[PDB]
Amino acid sequence: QHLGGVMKPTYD
Amino acid sequence: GPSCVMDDFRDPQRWKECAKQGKMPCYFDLIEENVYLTEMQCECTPLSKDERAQGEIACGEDCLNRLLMIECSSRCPNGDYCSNRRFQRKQHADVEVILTEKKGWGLRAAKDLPSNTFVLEYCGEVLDHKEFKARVKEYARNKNIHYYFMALKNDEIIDATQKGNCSRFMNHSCEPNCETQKWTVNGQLRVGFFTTKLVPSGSELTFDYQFQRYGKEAQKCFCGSANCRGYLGGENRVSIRAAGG
Ligand SMILES: C[S@@+](CC[C@H](N)C(=O)[O-])C[C@H]1O[C@@H](n2cnc3c(N)ncnc32)[C@H](O)[C@@H]1O
Ligand SMILES: [Zn+2]
Ligand SMILES: [Zn+2]
Ligand SMILES: [Zn+2]
Repeated sequence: QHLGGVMKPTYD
Repeated sequence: GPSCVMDDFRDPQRWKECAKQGKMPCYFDLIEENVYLTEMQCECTPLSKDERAQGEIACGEDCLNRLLMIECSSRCPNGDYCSNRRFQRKQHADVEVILTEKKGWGLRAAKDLPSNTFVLEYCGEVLDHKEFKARVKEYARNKNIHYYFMALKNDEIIDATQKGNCSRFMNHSCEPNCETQKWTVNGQLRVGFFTTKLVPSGSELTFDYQFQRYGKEAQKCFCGSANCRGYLGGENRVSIRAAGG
């Protein structure tokens, strides 16, 4: 769709 | 811009009236621990009474649980004095919610925060891939501007859109002062925000979203940093399927 996404934590 | 302390979010009636006047952010269900949409000790030597009176740290920098990013339990050899139960005891940094010029609401330090200080846990509803797609479809139909999805682990996305805490206000920066740290508490993985440097009082708290964009259009970045990447999500768009873990 128009906008959107997912935040990804730093590799831990 | 207007500001509000974390005590202001405990009264739902007063908050909902402040939201009508734009003095507080829009209403959401305040939670203190993740809610799933579909349902040994360390080897630290206990501190003596003299060591605690001096100010020494129980399960400090050397703790074996602290090293595997695992919090201690109530059975810790340091008992109540264990400093490695921050998520469980809600030992949060003093923060306030503020209205930014162009990013919506944000978070700011209410006191000077040393480097590697636990800010808040990123709480919300934990979704599997089908539930995540369901929320993606709903938010696309609603024409939402803000997104609150945080990848936790395979087939686990935290969605703080409807339920969460003030960590859902942390904005993105291309030169941030916080980072996530994924901690295990009672065998369950949790995401928390931690300062990465000394953050002076009144400064906005930010982290690098490392945003995985499924949207057709990318959101322009207003972080104002000299190294700004210009957008949240970079150049490449991924599918809804791939963004969710
Ligand atoms: C996790 S919410 C953060 C809280 C949000 N600012 C609010 O008012 O509820 C993420 C949304 O904030 C906005 N945002 C965060 N960081 C931004 C930035 N550096 N530049 C532009 N918008 C930003 C975007 O609309 C993004 O989808
Ligand atoms: Zn320990
Ligand atoms: Zn401990
Ligand atoms: Zn930027």
